[PDB]
Amino acid sequence: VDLYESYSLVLNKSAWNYNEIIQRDTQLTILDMALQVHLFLYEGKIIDIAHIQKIIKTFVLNVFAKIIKGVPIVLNPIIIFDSVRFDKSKILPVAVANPKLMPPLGVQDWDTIVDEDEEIKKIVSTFIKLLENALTVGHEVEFFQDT
Amino acid sequence: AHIQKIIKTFVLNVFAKIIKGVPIVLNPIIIFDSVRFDKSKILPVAVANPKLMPPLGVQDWDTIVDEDEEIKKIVSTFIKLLENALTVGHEVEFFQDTLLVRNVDGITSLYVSEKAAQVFNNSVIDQIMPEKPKYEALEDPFS
Amino acid sequence: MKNLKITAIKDNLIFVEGEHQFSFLEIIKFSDKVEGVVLKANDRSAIVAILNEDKDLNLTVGSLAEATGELYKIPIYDNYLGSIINVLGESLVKQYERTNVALDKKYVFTEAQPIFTRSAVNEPLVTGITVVDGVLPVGRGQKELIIGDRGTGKTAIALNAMLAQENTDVINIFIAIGKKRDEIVEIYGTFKKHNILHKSIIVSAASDDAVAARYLAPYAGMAIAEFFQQIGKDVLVVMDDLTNHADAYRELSLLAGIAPAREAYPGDIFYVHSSLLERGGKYGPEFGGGSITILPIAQTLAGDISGYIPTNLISITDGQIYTSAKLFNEGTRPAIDVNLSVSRLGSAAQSKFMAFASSGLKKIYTEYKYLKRLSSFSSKISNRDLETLQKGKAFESLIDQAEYEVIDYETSAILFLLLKKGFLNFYTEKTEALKVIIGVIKVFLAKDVLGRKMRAILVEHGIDSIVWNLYLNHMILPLLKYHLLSELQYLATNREFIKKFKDIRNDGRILLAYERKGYERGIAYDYK
Ligand SMILES: Nc1ncnc2c1ncn2[C@@H]1O[C@H](COP(=O)(O)OP(=O)(O)OP(=O)(O)O)[C@@H](O)[C@H]1O
Ligand SMILES: [Mg+2]
Repeated sequence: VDLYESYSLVLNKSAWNYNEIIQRDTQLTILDMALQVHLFLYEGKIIDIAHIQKIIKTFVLNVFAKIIKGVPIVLNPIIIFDSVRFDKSKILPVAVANPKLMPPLGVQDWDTIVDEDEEIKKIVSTFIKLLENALTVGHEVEFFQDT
Repeated sequence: AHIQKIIKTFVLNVFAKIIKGVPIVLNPIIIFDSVRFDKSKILPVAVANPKLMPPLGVQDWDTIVDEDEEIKKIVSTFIKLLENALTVGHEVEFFQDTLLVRNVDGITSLYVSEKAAQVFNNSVIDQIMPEKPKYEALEDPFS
Repeated sequence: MKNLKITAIKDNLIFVEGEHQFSFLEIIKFSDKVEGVVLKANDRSAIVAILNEDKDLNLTVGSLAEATGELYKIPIYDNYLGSIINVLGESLVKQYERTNVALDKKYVFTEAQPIFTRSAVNEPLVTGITVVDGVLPVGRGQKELIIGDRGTGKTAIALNAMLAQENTDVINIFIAIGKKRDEIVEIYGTFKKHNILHKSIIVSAASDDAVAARYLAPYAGMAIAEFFQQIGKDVLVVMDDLTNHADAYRELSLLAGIAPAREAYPGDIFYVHSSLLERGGKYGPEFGGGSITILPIAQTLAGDISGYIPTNLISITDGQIYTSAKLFNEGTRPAIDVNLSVSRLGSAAQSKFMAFASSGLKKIYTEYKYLKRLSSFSSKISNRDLETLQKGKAFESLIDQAEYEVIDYETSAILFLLLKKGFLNFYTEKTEALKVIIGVIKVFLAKDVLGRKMRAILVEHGIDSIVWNLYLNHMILPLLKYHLLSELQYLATNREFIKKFKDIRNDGRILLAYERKGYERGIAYDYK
């Protein structure tokens, strides 16, 4: 079989890449995105930065809980969060290529898994926009814990 | 000799790109990757395109080729001829002292000599990169 | 019907005979296309300067002509925009088809509107050049001369100023007097490439065209600009160049028999240029309510700014921009000599944030040159002189800018603010590092959504607001601190460095990310 067909080889490669990026110390944590959101939203109402960090972490944990149940989540036409499971029930979160022409089946918007409050939706939308911009310019953003 | 130097430069760029964990796609059929078991132990492989788990950070060959039209045309022709030779059933050499074969169906394999694996391990342990290819005049095949 | 007959052709002038009531610049029609203008006239004879030529006409003695009885008026057509035309309105190179119905007819020598029709200049004209937009401001309705030596980049400055109007409402007009055709075609291609062709006109009079055409081209261009201004539009006019226009007028006058004067130019060359250039400015709503901004170009000899024509033009325009051949020889582009340039409108032709950002930098630069050229006995330099020298050297590194590069107004304002607050002085030992950091800051402000947000909030809330201070303190200053620590480690202990970069985190991930992005198209072994 091929190096992709097994959990151990892919995990080793992913861990090596993550460790290298961590040891470079050039990645943007959740605090950085919270501060960017606070600065971008600092002209409609001031939102506490710690509040934004807590909200972002709860949202990403909601995404984690949804992806561990085998339901892909689409955050943007560009980024779609999915999961790939190998033998022995092992699973691994992934971001797919070409999300434009081969979209995963039964995709749901993020708006479904977010509280209906206007503030929470605005905060998460701003976070998503900043994440897209940071990825475009060439940053390395952390989404789940230790990823 | 110019074309040979250009091809060697392209394969060395692929070699340098795959030891850093970056797979290189030359065509929808052949994708060059690396498998590392531990520090100081890596091995180049050729794999098909996976169906449900897209590879991590795949780059086209076009990324690692100069933008000049002549260079791009030479490398494109080399890739096309390599694909045809693999399809018909040849055994083409890609790196120095290695061999690229296409087995039954669409499964491709890369067989590594002793010294090729030695140079791979030297590159990964001591960062001793192979020297840049140079223009070598053609040598008479006989005598 | 024909009522005149040609009797002589001397000195490139046509002498016609026939009873008529001639007038100055009355159009004489020799065929359906070839026309001339009456210069002097008796009650039965006239002297005419031709405007164009035809291959098949064979205009000689005895040819018949008609005195149309009307003045030289240029007609306006819908397809002028995005085309090159001559002085009579013929499309040499056109982009769209023409409907043969004239929108208007504008007199070539229309007198300038009187004093009560004007208005004060209060709106900037973004030229896309940092040093021009910040220290030598150009407003809407202001005449700024571009004076310089041969091959120093004046045409490039005018072209940059017009290309900066890609996302505005300002109509560009380029009048070319005695230029090369292969350069006019290249400028046309440049206009087509940058998507400003649909709002740009070119009026062309080649170096070997008729002398009357070269003399009357700027007036025809000004008539077109006046037509556009009468419907309340901002017009930016670039005349390239008035040295050729003065030469054409001198040639016409000397061949017509007029006596010479200083430098062999006729005695009324100043009146020519002043009555030409007094037709641009800002106008009140009751009289069109638009503006005509003019950027004439003129050439000196060996950097002699005290020449007759350069000083005649300086006394007409509202300041000047001087391009130095010494600076150009050193690879400094644009080769603008700020110490020899000036804008007479000043901070009144700038935005509030731009005016505050560069309040006293030009005077500081003049003082920096004066101290640099001064020789003294005490080799001890006071703190004020050290600050002046450092700030002048830092200012010298903001001038450099690539060809055809348009820098946003807010980016220039932010850079001038950074210079004014004293953050760029620490680069007094390394200038390449300063260039790199300026490039990184410009890229960040142009591409990132946070940079555009910073520029937008700078425009709407001003510099003094809390939000912009937070943006500056959390986005730009950390990058400068990180870069200064990286390039110059000893600054970690400097007193002033500690004083300014006190509550600033040493964050430099933007520069590293951009460096990674640039180097990601990198190869271990080169092919060449
Ligand atoms: N900012 C710039 N960066 C780099 N090159 C530039 C810049 N501005 C102008 N140049 C180049 O410098 C040369 C001279 O400029 P340009 O032709 O505009 O000057 P000029 O004063 O109009 O000259 P001429 O006397 O020939 O009319 C040209 O090759 C032009 O492309
Ligand atoms: Mg020129």
